[PDB]
Amino acid sequence: MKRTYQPNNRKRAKTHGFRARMKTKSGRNILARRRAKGRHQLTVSD
Amino acid sequence: EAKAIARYVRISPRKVRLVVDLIRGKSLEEARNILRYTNKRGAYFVAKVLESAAANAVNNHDLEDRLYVKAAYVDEGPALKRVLPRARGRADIIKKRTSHITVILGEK
Amino acid sequence: SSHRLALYRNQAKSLLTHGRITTTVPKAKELRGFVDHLIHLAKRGDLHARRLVLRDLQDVKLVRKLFDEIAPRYRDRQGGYTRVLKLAERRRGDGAPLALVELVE
Amino acid sequence: AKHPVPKKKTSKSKRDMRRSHHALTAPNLTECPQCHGKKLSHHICPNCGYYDGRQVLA
RNA sequence: GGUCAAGAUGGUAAGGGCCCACGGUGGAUGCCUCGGCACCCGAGCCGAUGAAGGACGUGGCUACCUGCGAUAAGCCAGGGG
RNA sequence: ACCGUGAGGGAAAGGUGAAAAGAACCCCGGGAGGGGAGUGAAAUAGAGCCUGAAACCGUGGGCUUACAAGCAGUCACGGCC
RNA sequence: GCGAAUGCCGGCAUGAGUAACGAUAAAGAGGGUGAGAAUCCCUCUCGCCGUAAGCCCAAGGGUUCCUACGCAAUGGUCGUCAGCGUAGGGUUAGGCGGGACCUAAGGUGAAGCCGAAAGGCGUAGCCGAAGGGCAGCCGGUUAAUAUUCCGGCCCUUCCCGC
RNA sequence: GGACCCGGUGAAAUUGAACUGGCCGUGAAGAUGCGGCCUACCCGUGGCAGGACGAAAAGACCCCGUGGAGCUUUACUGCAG
RNA sequence: CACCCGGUGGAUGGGCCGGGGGUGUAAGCGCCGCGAGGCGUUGAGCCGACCGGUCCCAAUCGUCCGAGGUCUUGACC
Repeated sequence: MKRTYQPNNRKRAKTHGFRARMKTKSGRNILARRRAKGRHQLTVSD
Repeated sequence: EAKAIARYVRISPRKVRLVVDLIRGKSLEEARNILRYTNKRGAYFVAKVLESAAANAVNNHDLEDRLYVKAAYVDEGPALKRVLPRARGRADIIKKRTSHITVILGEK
Repeated sequence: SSHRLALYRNQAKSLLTHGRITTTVPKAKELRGFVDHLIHLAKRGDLHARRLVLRDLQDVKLVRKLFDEIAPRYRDRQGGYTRVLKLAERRRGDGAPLALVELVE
Repeated sequence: AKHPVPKKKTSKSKRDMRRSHHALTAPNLTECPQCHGKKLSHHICPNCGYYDGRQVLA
């Protein structure tokens, strides 16, 4: 059926992961956004 | 005279309903074979709520036999709101309409 | 079809072994005649007869067991070598008035 | 695909009325052969074994 | 006392409609608080002597909440008790 | 908590009592749950257990129902209660 | 100050005890346990696979795995059964796989190069894999592990001495 | 193989409400509910589609808002090059 | 569902049994040919509901409900 979910450790991870977000302006942005703003955890945390 | 009961009773209030609506107001011992040898579920149950009934009395509510069921009833409540196939999109839940079960046992 | 038989089969089988089982109304009502019929063959008793009876049942032990064993205990009567008796209760959820049947004895 | 569905709140009244023709009817049972008690009109039981032959237990 | 002939009212409810009494189911409601909201006076910087924020972590006996983190419900010194 | 791969979205859910004194024991029962005793000012205050309304499902009773039309009904006259 | 906005939120009735049991690869019998078993355990007939409805390596999911207790709800019926509950316990490697080695794409990126700022590019070097490379195998052994645990047989790299 | 009878489970959109007959007439001009009339007991289950202008969706075809969005050239202007 | 006939003083199911109908002479042994087979026994064998016998089998035993005879007038015994 091929949905769109097949997760890929390697993938998903990579792609998304503390770092990256960081590395980025943007990413970083929102991130520290989320952080306070909301609490929670985060991607990679995932 | 005395009485038996029990809520949080999983079952078709309705169905149940037929149950008594039979053995209903009648000789103890007597129906005590109705539900013993009748059919549809509930029975089993129904039976039960007749024994702690006949009991309770004689025991703490007192003259055996000469007894019966001046009256018997069942109520629904608590539901069991149950989830089913998302309209293949939106949820469709039924409800095993919990089931109460009171029933009298007074002496002739 | 292939199922009607099968049944009669294993039922006919099992039974002869005990000679009175527990299947529902019908089920029994039939396993009778047949099984029954079969009997009447153990009675015939011989090359042929046996070559049939077995033909279905499939199994020396019995097959023989009955032809010799029981057969006799019956050599006299006129069919009926079975007494299909209904039963008092009923399998649950269901509510099927099962029943029991045996080789009239 | 709901071509046809009710069209007007069924009316408790009626509704039930419907559910009306329904009703039970206690097992016609009789009384023991010698088993003494009430059995399923025509059968032995956890009281019998008899009928005419002891084909049961207890 | 019987028979025919006619003539008109009643009881019987499977369930049902209204009224009454007693439950059940459901939580409106009133009053209430360890919480907000709002405005005014106080205050006003943290950071490598690796912050803010998490990670996995100890309680004798365990997920969570907590306070710390390895010298983990705490180790020193002084004031209050 | 939960749908979203992500950025992001984002709920519901408070209330026994003066304090537990939170129901030892005996009963039908596989139990849950129901019958007694005991706390008690009251437990139809009893463990999601203050107030706990309606809708909606029950159990009995009064009246009523089988040549009859309209959600409705409201005006008249009659019998049962 | 509310019927009333296909209104929002919550409950609650409808149709309705009719519609559905997720492939027409079927079963049935005897015994056993249990409060209670068409739906559990043993056993004997029977049907369906069989290129699968086989074992295996991966990826994904992570205790779901075993064992003793238990069924309130999840199991579109039961249910003493469970890939459900609680409790305890289980998966060990110089040589198998990943790293302690190598680079293409690509990504980073001291120097260098250009942006209003955030930034862009980017050498060498580095990151980067079932591509390269690398030293073992067969049997036994528990409720679960196993090329790791047993044992029998086969080896590799580093170090000190001569 | 469902459907039907049994047992176990047990939804779903739409719906003001309703005990909802035909006629020929009518009204906003294609009425079970309004008029006259004729048939007309109370309920149900297995069905058969016609009417309830049945369900789905605030017509996509239409026009109307000096609504919007895409492509076009000797439309207006303006920028990139 | 209602509807019809029967409920062991029964023939109602099945069973058996004769009878029909139906498939084309069976399983075995036999005798011919190296074999394949054939020819025989043998119109055999086997037979699902069709016509009818016989209490082998199985409709045992049991319950429940059910009338009484509403009011007036008159016509006759």
